[PDB]
Amino acid sequence: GSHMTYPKYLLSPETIEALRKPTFDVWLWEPNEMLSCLEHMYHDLGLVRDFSINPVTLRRWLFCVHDNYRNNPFHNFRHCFCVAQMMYSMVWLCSLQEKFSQTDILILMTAAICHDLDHPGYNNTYQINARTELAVRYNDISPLENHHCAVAFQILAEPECNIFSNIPPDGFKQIRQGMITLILATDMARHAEIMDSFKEKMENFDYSNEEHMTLLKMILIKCCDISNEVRPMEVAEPWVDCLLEEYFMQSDREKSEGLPVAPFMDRDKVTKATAQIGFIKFVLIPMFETVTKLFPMVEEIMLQPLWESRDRYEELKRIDDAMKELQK
Ligand SMILES: Nc1nc2c(ncn2[C@@H]2O[C@@H]3COP(=O)(O)O[C@H]3[C@H]2O)c(=O)[nH]1
Ligand SMILES: [Mg+2]
Ligand SMILES: [Zn+2]
Repeated sequence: GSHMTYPKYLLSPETIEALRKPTFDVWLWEPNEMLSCLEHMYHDLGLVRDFSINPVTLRRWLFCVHDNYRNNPFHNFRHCFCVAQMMYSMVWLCSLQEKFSQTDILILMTAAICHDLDHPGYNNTYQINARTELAVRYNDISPLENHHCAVAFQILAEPECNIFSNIPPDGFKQIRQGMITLILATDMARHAEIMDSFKEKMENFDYSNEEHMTLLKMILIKCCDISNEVRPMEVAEPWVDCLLEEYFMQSDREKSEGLPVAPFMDRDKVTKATAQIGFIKFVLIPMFETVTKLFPMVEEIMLQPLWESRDRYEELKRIDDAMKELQK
């Protein structure tokens, strides 16, 4: 509702406001618009101010991150934007600036943005089983996540992209360690371990305990990474097809190459509805349930849409199953 028309990469006041909430429609925007959103987040969170980030370096860095995301069906730049935009939403929803230092917020946001850089479109189990150059490089230890992190810091070592160039060395070392911990924590193999450790701390949680706070930040980046189904159905739904497209590409390849296949990626065994019912019930709901014990406001904003998505997928499954009753 402005008196003239602006270029798309100039975010409207309504977009800037919408960006603060998990209802934001991530599909609406092209890459250069998404880049403008991410830029706005760094200014709006006070990170440009508190870390003396050169504003032009911020943009060059974002452009370079974008260029180093691959065009996978799921693990692409739009996914990175989702994860970061959910993290941003969490900052406001949970009032994280009351609990976390600016350095922690910087770690959270930058890790979120960087956490899937240069993803090859085939997961760690493929890397390991196929004995790829990556699996060999990283000795079968979270090869993809180690790689994402190493690319992150290769980008940040280019002077014209170094958004940390005005932070003193000790600050840099603190941010580097935090980002490594958080990006490595996104390896889903470690999900049960990290949830257990967190739940231990949750027996008597202490915001001034640095170990407690490291685990909270790992849980937060983990929430955001797998958060799609928290979004409105019409935003969330198209992601599932993207996920399955990547899964099926891998499992087709594994069958062909003579490698082991996960039943959860097998296009013979797997459907949209079956994929999501399990993940929502047994991974997402329980995770957000534990978060909701620190941040009660999470139940209404995030657990509700998950209960809704679960129920809807259970309905879809009934129809899918009937439809297969017709095809023998
Ligand atoms: N079934 C399902 N899995 C998801 C969804 N979102 C993300 N994931 C999984 O969670 C994993 C997070 O780590 P990965 O990036 O390796 O791969 C991701 C997917 O396998 C989802 O909506 N449904
Ligand atoms: Mg990942
Ligand atoms: Zn991811």
